[PDB]
Amino acid sequence: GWIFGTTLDSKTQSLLIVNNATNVVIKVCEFQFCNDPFLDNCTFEYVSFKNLREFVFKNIDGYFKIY
Amino acid sequence: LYRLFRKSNLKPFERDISTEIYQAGNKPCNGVAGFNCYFPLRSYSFRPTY
Ligand SMILES: *[C@@H]1O[C@H](CO)[C@@H](O)[C@H](O)[C@H]1NC(C)=O
Ligand SMILES: *[C@@H]1O[C@H](CO)[C@@H](O)[C@H](O)[C@H]1NC(C)=O
Ligand SMILES: *[C@@H]1O[C@H](CO)[C@@H](O)[C@H](O)[C@H]1NC(C)=O
Repeated sequence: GWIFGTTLDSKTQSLLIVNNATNVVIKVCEFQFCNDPFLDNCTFEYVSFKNLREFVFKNIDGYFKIY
Repeated sequence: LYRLFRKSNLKPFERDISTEIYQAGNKPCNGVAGFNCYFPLRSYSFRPTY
């Protein structure tokens, strides 16, 4: 996954995308997560060496686009 | 409630939520109201007789 924002310390808004092998969780909640950042307020929420994955993230006009 | 103090002009459709007491300049405040330390959150007190 990826986590976005400006300060990321439960003060202002922070994006979160996590793939948990069944769905794609997208949250904008500011709250903290697992203390070690690894895999074992919500105004917007969206639930859906052999491999090379390419992504492009950009942010224009308040819009987050993912290619 | 409405704003009168901010340190920057917001980009279109932006959602930075911050209701702390803001400085009026370079003087630090540390969350203490006073001179050059003003709250942005004001009200208009909507009455039907205005
Ligand atoms: C993945 O996250 C979604 C959203 O909370 C949840 O419904 C689902 O059960 C999760 N799957 C696993 C395997 O943790
Ligand atoms: C979550 O929402 C409550 C209600 O406004 C707020 O008091 C709290 O600070 C929020 N949590 C954050 C911003 O981490
Ligand atoms: C976005 O956040 C940064 C924090 O590093 C800040 O400096 C910048 O002014 C912010 N942009 C705004 C409020 O448009």
